[PDB]
Amino acid sequence: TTVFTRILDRLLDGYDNRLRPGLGERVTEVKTDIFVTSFGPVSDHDMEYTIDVFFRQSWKDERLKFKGPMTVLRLNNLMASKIWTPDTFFHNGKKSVAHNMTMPNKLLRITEDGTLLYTMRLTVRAECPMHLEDFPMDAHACPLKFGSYAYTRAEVVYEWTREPARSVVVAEDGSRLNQYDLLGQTVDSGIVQSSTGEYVVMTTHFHLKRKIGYFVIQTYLPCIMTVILSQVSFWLNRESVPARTVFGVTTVLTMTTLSISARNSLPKVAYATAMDWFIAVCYAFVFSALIEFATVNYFTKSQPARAAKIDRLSRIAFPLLFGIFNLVYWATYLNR
Amino acid sequence: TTVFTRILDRLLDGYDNRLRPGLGERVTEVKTDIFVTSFGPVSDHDMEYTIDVFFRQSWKDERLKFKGPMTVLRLNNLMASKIWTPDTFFHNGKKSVAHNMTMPNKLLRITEDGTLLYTMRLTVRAECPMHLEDFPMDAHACPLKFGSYAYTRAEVVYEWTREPARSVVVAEDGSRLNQYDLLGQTVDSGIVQSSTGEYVVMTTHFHLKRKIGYFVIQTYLPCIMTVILSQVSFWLNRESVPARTVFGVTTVLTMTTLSISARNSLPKVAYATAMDWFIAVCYAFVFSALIEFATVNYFTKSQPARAAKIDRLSRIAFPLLFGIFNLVYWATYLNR
Amino acid sequence: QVQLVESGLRLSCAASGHTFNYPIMGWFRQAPGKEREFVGAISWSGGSTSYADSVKDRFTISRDNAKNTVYLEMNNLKPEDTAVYYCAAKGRYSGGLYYPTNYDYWGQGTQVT
Amino acid sequence: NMSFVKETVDKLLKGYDIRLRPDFGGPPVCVGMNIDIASIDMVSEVNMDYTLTMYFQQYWRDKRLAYSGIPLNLTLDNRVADQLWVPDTYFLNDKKSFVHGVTVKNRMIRLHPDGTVLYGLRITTTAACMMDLRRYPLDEQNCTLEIESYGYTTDDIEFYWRGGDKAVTGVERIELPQFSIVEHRLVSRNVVFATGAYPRLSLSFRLKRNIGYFILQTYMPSILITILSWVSFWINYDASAARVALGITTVLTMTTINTHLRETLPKIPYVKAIDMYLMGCFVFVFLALLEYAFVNYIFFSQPARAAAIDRWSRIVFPFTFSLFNLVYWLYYV
Amino acid sequence: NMSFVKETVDKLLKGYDIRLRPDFGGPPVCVGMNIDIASIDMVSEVNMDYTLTMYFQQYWRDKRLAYSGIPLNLTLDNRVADQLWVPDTYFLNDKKSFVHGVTVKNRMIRLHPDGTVLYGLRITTTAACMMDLRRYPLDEQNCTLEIESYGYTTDDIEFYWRGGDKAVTGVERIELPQFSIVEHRLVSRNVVFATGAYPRLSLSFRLKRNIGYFILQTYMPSILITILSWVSFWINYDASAARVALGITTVLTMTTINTHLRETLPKIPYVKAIDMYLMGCFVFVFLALLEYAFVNYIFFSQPARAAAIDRWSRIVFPFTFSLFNLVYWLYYV
Amino acid sequence: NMSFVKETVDKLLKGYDIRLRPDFGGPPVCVGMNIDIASIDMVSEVNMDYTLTMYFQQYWRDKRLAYSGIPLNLTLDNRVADQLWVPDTYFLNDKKSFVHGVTVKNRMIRLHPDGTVLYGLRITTTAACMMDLRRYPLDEQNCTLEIESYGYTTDDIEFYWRGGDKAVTGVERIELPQFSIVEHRLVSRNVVFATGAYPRLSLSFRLKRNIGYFILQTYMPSILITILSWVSFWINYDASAARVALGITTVLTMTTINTHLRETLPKIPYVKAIDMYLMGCFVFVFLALLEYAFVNYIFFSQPARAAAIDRWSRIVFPFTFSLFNLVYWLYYV
Ligand SMILES: *[C@@H]1O[C@H](CO)[C@@H](O[C@@H]2O[C@H](CO)[C@@H](O[C@@H]3O[C@H](CO[C@H]4O[C@H](CO)[C@@H](O)[C@H](O)[C@@H]4O)[C@@H](O)[C@H](O[C@H]4O[C@H](CO)[C@@H](O)[C@H](O)[C@@H]4O)[C@@H]3O)[C@H](O)[C@H]2NC(C)=O)[C@H](O)[C@H]1NC(C)=O
Ligand SMILES: *[C@@H]1O[C@H](CO)[C@@H](O[C@@H]2O[C@H](CO)[C@@H](O[C@@H]3O[C@H](CO[C@H]4O[C@H](CO)[C@@H](O)[C@H](O)[C@@H]4O)[C@@H](O)[C@H](O[C@H]4O[C@H](CO)[C@@H](O)[C@H](O)[C@@H]4O)[C@@H]3O)[C@H](O)[C@H]2NC(C)=O)[C@H](O)[C@H]1NC(C)=O
Ligand SMILES: CCCCCCCC/C=C/CCCCCCCC(=O)O[C@@H](COC(=O)CCCCCCCCCCCCCCC)COP(=O)([O-])OCC[N+](C)(C)C
Ligand SMILES: CCCCCCCC/C=C\CCCCCCCC(=O)O[C@@H](COC(=O)CCCCCCCCCCCCCCC)COP(=O)([O-])OCC[N+](C)(C)C
Ligand SMILES: *[C@@H]1O[C@H](CO)[C@@H](O[C@@H]2O[C@H](CO)[C@@H](O)[C@H](O)[C@H]2NC(C)=O)[C@H](O)[C@H]1NC(C)=O
Ligand SMILES: [Cl-]
Ligand SMILES: [Cl-]
Repeated sequence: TTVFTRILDRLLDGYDNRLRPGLGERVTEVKTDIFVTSFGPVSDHDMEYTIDVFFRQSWKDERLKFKGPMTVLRLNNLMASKIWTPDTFFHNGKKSVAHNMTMPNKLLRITEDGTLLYTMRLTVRAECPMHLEDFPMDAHACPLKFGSYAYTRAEVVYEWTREPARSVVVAEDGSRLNQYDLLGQTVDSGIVQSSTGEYVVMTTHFHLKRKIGYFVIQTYLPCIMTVILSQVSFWLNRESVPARTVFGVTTVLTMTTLSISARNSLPKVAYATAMDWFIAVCYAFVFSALIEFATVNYFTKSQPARAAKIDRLSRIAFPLLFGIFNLVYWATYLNR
Repeated sequence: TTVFTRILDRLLDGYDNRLRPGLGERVTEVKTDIFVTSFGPVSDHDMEYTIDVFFRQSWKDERLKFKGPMTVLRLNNLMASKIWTPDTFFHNGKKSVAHNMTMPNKLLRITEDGTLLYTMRLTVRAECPMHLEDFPMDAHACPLKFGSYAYTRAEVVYEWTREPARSVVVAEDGSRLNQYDLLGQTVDSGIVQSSTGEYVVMTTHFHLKRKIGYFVIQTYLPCIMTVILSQVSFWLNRESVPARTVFGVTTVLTMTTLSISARNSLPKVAYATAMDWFIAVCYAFVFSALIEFATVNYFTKSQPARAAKIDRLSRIAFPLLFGIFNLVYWATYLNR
Repeated sequence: QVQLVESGLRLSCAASGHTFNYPIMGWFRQAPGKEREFVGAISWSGGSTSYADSVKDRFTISRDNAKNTVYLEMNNLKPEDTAVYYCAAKGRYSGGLYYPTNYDYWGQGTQVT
Repeated sequence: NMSFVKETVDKLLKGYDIRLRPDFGGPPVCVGMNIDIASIDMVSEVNMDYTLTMYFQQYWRDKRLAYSGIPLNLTLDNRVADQLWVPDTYFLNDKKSFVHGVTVKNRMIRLHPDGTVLYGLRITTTAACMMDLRRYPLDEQNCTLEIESYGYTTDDIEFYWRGGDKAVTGVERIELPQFSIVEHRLVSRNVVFATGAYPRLSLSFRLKRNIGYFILQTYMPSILITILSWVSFWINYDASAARVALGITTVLTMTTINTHLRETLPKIPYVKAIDMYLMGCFVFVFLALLEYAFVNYIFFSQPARAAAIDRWSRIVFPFTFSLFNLVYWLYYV
Repeated sequence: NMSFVKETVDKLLKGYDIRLRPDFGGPPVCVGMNIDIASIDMVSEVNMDYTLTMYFQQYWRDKRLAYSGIPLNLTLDNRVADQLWVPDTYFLNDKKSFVHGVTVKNRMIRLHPDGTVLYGLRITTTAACMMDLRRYPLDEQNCTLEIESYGYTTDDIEFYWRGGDKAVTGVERIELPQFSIVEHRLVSRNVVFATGAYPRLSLSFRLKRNIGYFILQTYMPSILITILSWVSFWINYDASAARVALGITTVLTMTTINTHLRETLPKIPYVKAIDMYLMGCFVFVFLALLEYAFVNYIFFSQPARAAAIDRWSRIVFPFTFSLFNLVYWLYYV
Repeated sequence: NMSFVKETVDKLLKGYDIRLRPDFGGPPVCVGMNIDIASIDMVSEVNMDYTLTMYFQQYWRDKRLAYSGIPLNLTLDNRVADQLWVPDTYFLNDKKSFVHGVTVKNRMIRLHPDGTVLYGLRITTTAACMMDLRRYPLDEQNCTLEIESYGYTTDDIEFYWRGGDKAVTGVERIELPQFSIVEHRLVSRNVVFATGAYPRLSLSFRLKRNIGYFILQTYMPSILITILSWVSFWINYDASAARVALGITTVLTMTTINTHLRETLPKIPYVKAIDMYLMGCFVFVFLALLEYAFVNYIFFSQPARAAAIDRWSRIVFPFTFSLFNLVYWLYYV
C-alpha cells in the first residue's frame, strides 16, 4: 500500500504541469480515438446536432516513468489534474458537457515507460450548416472537428490511434435519430491557419439522409387529393351555381388550411424548398379551378356552347397539367 | 473588536464539524419554522408548485458556549460553514435554489449559552400529485415534507418552534397564484421508514381550489350557445334543404373548432375530466341535430305528416334533454 | 447619420436620418467664461425627460415623433441664461447623460438673452 | 513604486477579521446605494416578472482599511473583494440573478485613504412583479425591486439612497416595445420579521401598455365581422340559403378568431377586458342569426310582421352595438 | 467522549490515500447497490428520454477505515465524503444529472466498525429511452438505466444488487400520467470496450400506454365526422347545393381535425398508427364526395342508375368502414 | 532543458503581485484586441438579441514577465492565466456569456521574451440588438458589440484594434438564415460615466432581411384571396346563395390567414408593415361583401342601377387594389 503511495509521490516530486512533454526538444504527439455511444438528435431549427462520445487520447511523458510491482497504474481521475494534459477543443462545438455523475467520468492510466492514456465521457452539441433547398429530400454531411487550442503545429500534432477509418467507432444501438438515417462517416486530418498560427485539426463527417414518408402521408397526399377534388368540380352541372361556387371556395379554404399547417413544420429559412414549390403550385391549381368556374358561369346564358366547350376542355387540361407537373417535380427531386 | 476575534478563534479551537452536537450522549433536537414570502405558481402540466421561504432552524451546541460583553453574536454567514448544521432536505423537492445574490442569503446567530439560530432563504419546487378528474372544479392539497437526510430519529429529531399551526406563516401579500385560491394549511409531524432507518419528517399541506370563471367564459358558454344554435335549426322550414344542411354542417364545424381549442388548455391525463364529458355531450347533441334533419328530410315527400311530427317533437325533446343534462352535470360537480 | 436643425420663448430641434441609433436628444448651453452645461434630455421613443438642477420648473422638454421634433420651452428667463445653445444626439450605449463628449452629432449655435 | 503599494495593501489585509462588520459591537454602519439601469430586457405576464440589468454600487466606511502615505484612491483587482467585508445585500423579490462573469467577474473595489469603500457589481436579476391583468390590454402595472439586509438588523446596518432622488439613473435607457415608463419612485423604510427589524430600499416603475397593436389586431377584426353579420338584415327573407350561410359563417369566423386569440395571447387564466369584448361580439352575431331564424319561422303567414322585424333589426342592432362600445370604452379608459 | 471520537476519526484519515482504491494491487472490491425510486417525471417522446429521481446507495468495504473501541456506527457529515475513496459509478445512458443541494448536498456517509462504508446520494437523472412509436398510441416501451464503473475494470471492482431482486424499491408506488409500469427487471453482466471489460448493472421498466384519452379525443371525432359524411346518401340527388355543402364541409372538418392533431400530438416525424387511421378516414370522406359528383354527372340521362348508386352506397360505405376498422384494430391490437 | 525553463517561470512568478496592473502608478497600459468570428447563430426579433461565437485575443506588455536566455515563445498551460494580471475587459451590451470549457478551459497564454503577453479566449455571447421593426419584413438592422474596461478608467488602461481595420476576421464567411451582412465597422472612442472616463471599442454589423420567403409565403396568399373576392362581381346579381357564400367564405379565409400568420411572424406587440398590408386586404374583401349587400338590396326595383353598380365594381375594385399596392410598395420600399 505505502509502496504505491511513495511511487506516486516520487512521480509528482518536481513535476511541472505548466510545461508540455518534450518542450524545446521535440513535438508532443497525441493519438486520438472516439467511441460514439449514441448519435443524438439533429435539429433543423438550430442547425446543430448532439453526439455522446468516449473521447480517448494517448501520449508519452518521460517525466512519468516508474518501476514497481505493477506495469500500469489505473489511477483516479483527480490525478489527471496534477499532470500535463492536452488542451483539446472542438472547433464547431456549441455547448458541450463533461459528465460528472456520480464522479468525474475520466480515467487516467500510466504505463511504466511513461505512456499516458486519458479518457473522458462527453456530450457535444456541434454546428451543422445545412442547405435546405431540397427539403424534405435533403442529405447533409455534419462535421466534427477538434484540435489543440493553444499549441501550434510545431508543438503538438494529432494522429488517429489506428487506421483513420477505424478510429471513430459508432455503437450498434447508438442512434437516437428519428428523422434521418446515418449513412456513414468519413475521417480525415488537416492543417488550419489563423491569426495565432498553424494548428492540426481532426475531422469526422457523418452523412445523414432524411426520411420522407412522414411528409408524404402528412402533406403531399392531402394536397394532391385536394387538387383532384377541386378539378372534380368540372363534372358538376353548370346550372348548379351555388353548388359549384361552394365547392370552389371551400376547396380554396381547405388548401389554405393545409398550406398553413405544412408551413409550420418547415425550417425557418429565407428561400424556397421543394415543399414550398409543391404547395404553391397546388394553391395555383385550386385558384385557377375557381377562376375557370367563374369564366364558364359568365357564358352560360349567352353562349352555352362556349361554356360547354370550356368545361369539357378543362376536364382534360387540368389533370394533364397536374400530372405533368408531378412527373417533373418527382423526377427532379428524387433522382437528385 | 480583537476581543471578539479572540472569542471566535477560541470557539473554533479544536471544534470538529464532522460530529453532531452531543454525539454518543443524547439526541440533537432541532426546532424549525417557515415564513412563506410567496406561494408561487402551481403547474398542472408538471404536477408541481413553487414556494419561496425563510427556513429557520434552531438547536443547542455546548461546544459553542462562550462568555463576553455581548449576549448574542450575529455572525457572517461564512461562519456557518465551520460548524455542524443540520442536513435538512425536502423529500418531495424537485430542484430548489439556495439564494446567493449578492451574498449567500444565510444568517447565523450564537447565543451565549450555546444556542444556534440558522436561517436561509430558499426557492423550493415541490411535486404535487394532482387528481384532475373534476377539472376544473378540483381541489388539491399540495404537500411539503422535510427532514434529516443522514441522521435517523435516534440522533436528530425535528420539532416546530411553537404550536404547529403557528410555525408556518404565510405573508399577507405572498400569493403568486393565478387560477387557484389558497384556502389554508395544516401542519404535522411523523415518522418515515427507509432502507437506511427511521427518520423524522415534518409536513405542511397547502389546500388549493381552482377558479372556474375563465373556463366558463372561454369554454362552457360558447359550447352551450353552439348547442342552442344547432337546436334553433329545428324551426326553419323543411323546404329550405340547403339552409338547414349548411346550418347543421357548419355547427358541427364550430363545435369541432371549440373542442380542439379547449383540448389545448386541458392537462394530459388518461382519464376523462369533467370538461371532457361536457364537450362530448355537446358534440353528441350537435351531431344528433344533423341526424334529425336527415331523418325529417327523408320523409318530407312521401309522409309529410310524419316529418312535421318529428320536427315538432324535436323542438321540445332536444332543449329539454339538454337542460336535464346541464342540471345533472352542474349539481354533480358544484356541490362536491 | 443624423442631421439636426434648430428653429425658434421656445426652441425646436428636428432630426432626420438614422434617428433610431441615436434615441436620446440633449440640450446644452455654452458660456464664454465656463464650459458647456447640460440643460435637459428627452428620449425620442418613450418620452422620459431629465433636466438640470438649475433649469427645473422653468424649462420644459417635450417630443412629437410625427415630424421628429423635440421642443424646449423656456420660462422666467434670467440674466444668467446668456449662452449659445446647442442640440445634440446621443447613441444607445454612449454612457452618461450629463457629459457633452458622449454626444455625437451637434446642432448649430443659437444666442438667447 | 509597486513594492511600497504592495506592502501597504498587505499590511491593510494583515490581521483583518472578515467575520466582523465594521464597527462591530458599536454604532451601525451606513451603506449608500446607487443603481444605473442598463435595461429592462423583458416583462412577462405569463410568469409575472421582469428582467433587469443594472450597475449596483455600494458605499461604506471601514476604519480598519484606512491607510496613509499613498495619496491615491486605490482601484484594486476584483479578486481582492473576496478578502474584505461587504454588506449582505439581497433582493427580496428576485427569482434568478447572477453577476456577469466574462471576461472576468464584473466586480469593482475602490478604496480611499479614510477607509471608504466603493463596491460595484453588474447584475442581471429576474424579479417578480404581481400584475392585476383584469383591464388587459388597457392595464397599468407597477413593478418593484426590494433591497434589504439579510443578516444585519437596524442595530447593525443602515441603508440610504446616495444622492437623494438622483441615486437611480439610466431610467431613459429603458426601451420596452409594448410598455412605456411613466414614473419611477424611490422609497426607504424598515421591515419587521420574527427575527427583527431590517432596513429596506425600494425602486418602483409604473408601466403603461401600448394599445395600438391590440386595436389593429384584436378589436377591428371582431368589429368588422359583427358589422358584416348585419348584412343579413338587408337581404330579402325568401333567400334562406344566403342569410343562413351568412349568419352561420359569421358565427364560425368569430369562434375561429376567439380560439386563435386564446393561443396567441399570453396565457392569463381569468377574465380580462378583451374577453368581455369578444364575448359581447359573439353574443351579437348569435342574436343576428336568432333574429333571422324567427323571421324565417313567421314569414310565411305574416309577411308584414317579418318585414317589420327586419326593418327594426336594421336600426336596433347598429344602435345597440354603438351603445355597447360606448359603455365598454368609457369604463375601461 | 467527543475527544475520543475526534481522535479516532482523524486517526483514520491520517495517512489515507484517496488516489488508491481499497485493496489496490489486490483482489477487486465488491460494491453492493440499492435504489429507492422516489418518482418518475415526464416521459418524453419528442426528446426520447425519461426523468427519474432516486436514492442511490452504495455499500463496500475499506479495511483502512476499520476502527475499534467505539460501539457505534458513525454517521458523519457528508463533506467527509471528499476525503474517502468512493467508486466512480456512472450512468451510461443519462443525458443530464445532478445531486440535490438544498439545504446541503443530499449525500450520506455512514461508517461501521469493520470498515464497511455506506454511501447515499439523491439523484435526479434524465436517462435516454429509445422509443418505437410505430404503434403509437397503442405502443409499449422498455426504458432502462445502465449503472457502470468508468475507470475500473472487472479486475478492480465488481458490482452486485444488494438484496437480490429486492434491491430496487418504490416501483409499485410510482404513478404515471400516461403509462402504467407492467414490470421491472434487474440484470448483472459485463460489457467489453476497447479499454477492457467493466461490470454493468441494469434496471429496466416496461411501460404500457393508456388509450382512454386517445380513444376519446383522437378517434371518436374522426369516426363521427366520417359517419356524418354518409348522411348525404339519404338526401335526394336533386338537392345539389345541400349535398355539395355537406360533403365539402365534411372534408374541411377532417382537414381541420388532422392539422390540429399534428400540432397537438408530439412531433415525431414518421408514420404511426394514428396517422394511418386518420388517413383512412380522410380517404373515406373524399370518396363520399366523389360518389356524389359521379351521381350528379349521370342523374339527368339515367335517373334510375343514379338512384341505384345512392341506395347501394348507403350500404357499401358503412360496411367498408366497419371492415377497415376491423382490420386496423386487429392488426394494431 | 526543462529545469531551466521551470526555474525561469518560477522566478517570473515569485514576488508577482496580481492585484497591481503593469506600470501601476505610471502611464497607462495599451491593450490591443483581435476577434475571429466563428458563427452568428440566431438573430432573434422576439428577444431582440443575437448569439455570437468568437476567438477574442488580447495583447499587452508587462515588464515583470520579461525573461532572457530562452529563444522561444512560452506557450503555457492556461491555468497560469490565474497567476497573472489580465485586463478586466467586458462586453457592455451582453445578456449571457460564457467561455467554452470542453475539454478544458478554452484559453491560451503565450509569453514573449520582452514581456509581451498574448491572451486568448473562445467566447459565446448573447448580445442585445434593439430592432426597429416598423418596416418588417422589409427592414434593415444594425447590431453592435461593445467592449469596455469595467474597473480601470483612461488614466490606467487604453484600448485599440490590433491591425486597424483588419482586426476582426471571418465576417464575410458568416451566412445568416434570414439576413445578409452588408457592412461591418470598427470604432474606438471614450465614454464618460459618473465614475470616470473609460476606453471603448465597438464592432457593428448592418443586416438586410431577405424578402423572397415572405413574398412567396406572406403576401401572395393574401393577394390571391383578394383577387378571388372580385369573382363575385361576375356572378349574376340574382344568385344570392352563390355570391353570399363566396363573399363570406373569402372573409373566413382571410381571417384564417391573418390569425395563422400572426403566430408565424414574431410576437412583438406593435404595428409593422405586413400588418398594414393584411389589414388592407381584409378591408378589401369586407368591402366586396358589402357591395353585394347594396346590389342585392337595390336590384329588385332598379335592375339597371344594380347592373351598373356591378359593372363599375368590376373596374373599381382592381384599380383601387392596384393603387393601394402602389402606395404601399412606394412607402416601404
Ligand atoms: C428491456 O430490454 C432489455 C434488453 O435491451 C432486457 O434486458 C435483458 O434481460 C434479460 C433477462 O430478462 C437478460 O438475460 C439474462 O442475462 C443474464 C446475464 O447475462 C450475461 O452474463 C452471463 C453470465 O452470467 C453470460 O453468459 C451472458 O452472455 C451475459 O454476458 C443471465 O445471467 C441470464 O440467464 C438467465 O437465463 C438463462 C437462459 O437464457 C438461464 O440459463 C439462467 O439460469 C438465467 O435464468 C439471462 O440470460 C439480458 O442480458 C438483458 N439484456 C441487456 C442488454 O441488458 C430487459 O429485460 C427489458 N425490460 C423488461 C422489463 O423486460
Ligand atoms: C451602427 O450604429 C452605430 C451608432 O450607434 C454606428 O457607429 C458610429 O460609427 C461612426 C463611424 O461610421 C463613428 O464616428 C466616428 O467616430 C470616430 C471616433 O470619435 C471619437 O473620438 C473623437 C476623437 O478622435 C471624438 O472627437 C469623438 O467625439 C468620439 O469620442 C471619429 O474619429 C470618426 O471621425 C472620422 O470621420 C469624420 C467625419 O465624419 C472625420 O472628420 C474624421 O477625420 C474621421 O475620418 C467618426 O466621427 C461613431 O462614433 C459611431 N457611433 C458610436 C455610438 O459608436 C455604426 O457605424 C453603425 N453600423 C454601421 C454598419 O453603419
Ligand atoms: C376504400 C378503403 C380505403 C382505405 C384507405 C386507407 C389508407 C391508409 C393510408 C394510406 C397512405 C399510405 C402512405 C404511405 C407512404 C409511404 C412513403 C414511403 O415509404 O416512401 C418511401 C419511398 O417513396 C419515395 O421514394 C417517394 C415518395 C413520394 C411519392 C409520391 C407520389 C405521388 C404521385 C402523384 C400523382 C398525381 C397524379 C394527378 C393526376 C390528376 C421512402 O421512405 P423512406 O425515405 O425510407 O422513409 C419513410 C419511412 N418513415 C416512415 C420512417 C419516414
Ligand atoms: C344586444 C345585447 C348585447 C349583450 C352583451 C352582453 C355581453 C356579456 C359579456 C360577458 C359575459 C361574462 C360572464 C362571466 C361569467 C364568469 C363565470 C362566473 O360567473 O363565475 C362565478 C361563479 O361561476 C360559477 O359558479 C360557474 C358555474 C355557473 C353556472 C353555469 C350554469 C349554466 C347553465 C346553462 C343552461 C343551458 C340550458 C339550455 C337549454 C336549451 C365566480 O367564479 P370565479 O370567482 O371566477 O371562480 C370561482 C371558482 N369556484 C366557484 C370553483 C370556487
Ligand atoms: C451498525 O450497522 C450494523 C450493520 O448494518 C448493524 O448490524 C445489523 O443489525 C440489524 C438489526 O436489525 C440486523 O438485522 C443485521 O443482521 C445486523 N448486521 C450485522 C452485519 O451485524 C448494527 O446493529 C448497527 N449498530 C447499531 C448501534 O445500530
Ligand atoms: Cl433526428
Ligand atoms: Cl397559479
